[PDB]
Amino acid sequence: MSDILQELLRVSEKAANIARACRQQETLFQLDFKTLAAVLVQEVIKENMENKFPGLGKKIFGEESNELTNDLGEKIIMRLGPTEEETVALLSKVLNGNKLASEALAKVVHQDVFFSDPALDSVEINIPQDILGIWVDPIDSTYQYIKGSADITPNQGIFPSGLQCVTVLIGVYDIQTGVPLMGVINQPFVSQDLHTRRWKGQCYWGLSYLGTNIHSLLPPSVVISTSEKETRIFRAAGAGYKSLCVILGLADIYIFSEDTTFKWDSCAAHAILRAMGGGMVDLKECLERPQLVYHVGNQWANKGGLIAYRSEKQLETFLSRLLQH
Ligand SMILES: [Ca+2]
Repeated sequence: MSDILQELLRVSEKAANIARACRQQETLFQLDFKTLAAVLVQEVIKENMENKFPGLGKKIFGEESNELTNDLGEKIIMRLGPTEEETVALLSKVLNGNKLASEALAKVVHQDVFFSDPALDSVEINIPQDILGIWVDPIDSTYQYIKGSADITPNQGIFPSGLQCVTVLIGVYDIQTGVPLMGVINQPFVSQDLHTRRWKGQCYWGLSYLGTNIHSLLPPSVVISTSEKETRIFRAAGAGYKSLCVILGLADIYIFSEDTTFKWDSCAAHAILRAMGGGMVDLKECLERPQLVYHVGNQWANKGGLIAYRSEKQLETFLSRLLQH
């Protein structure tokens, strides 16, 4: 519901703060660190949501595990808190006693965010907690996150690479039907002040529940986004980011032809697209003549690719203009 969604927004901003901290703090910027940061972000989301809505933590699924393997081969279960000191102890057990980085990470983890949307605050929508499942993609496009290019110029507003392609994705779906219900996308690196080097981000949200469709305020023949490895048309890194390009209208269609996207790549974006009248369809099923669902597996890959669209009319146009070859 709207309350769950507001909490999801706040903790998406917390995840954005962690992702920014690991790149703007010298000690963390020195530092498998991508896997640690991803597992950390996902566990932060899960624990915050379970603490605010008890019983929800068991329904939060994600790309990452909650176990890590340190340098010695010990498998460490990632449980944080309740105090900052225990988180420091856990992290130092993962980081070979690196006390500076452990303390910095635990500082960003336990720091709390008060980041609200006044549009969402007036909305009073209630959804039974028992029907909700959650797919988290804690840091999408980890390659662009590690590369760290701050200086890329967009083509027609579409960044082909750069920190702008990194998203945090939180998607809520109906457990019984598989339909996506709510979505949060957090872009942690949208604009960088050249003089202070500090990054500002942007959040986007959407909700489609029993015929009610709301979404965040959007800023003001066919354009198509595809991935880098994919084998008018623009290349862009990031699954969440290309979906966002469709959401914002910078591209009308996003196609992915391989089987290497997953429910956590696409759930949140699908929910926002649904709240605007669009969706995501199975590509292969379209090409032999069907929305994506998120309760049943295969294992959690979107087999047969996907098409993401904001307008059904543009989808029909593109669909049968190409199946004519
Ligand atoms: Ca991913």
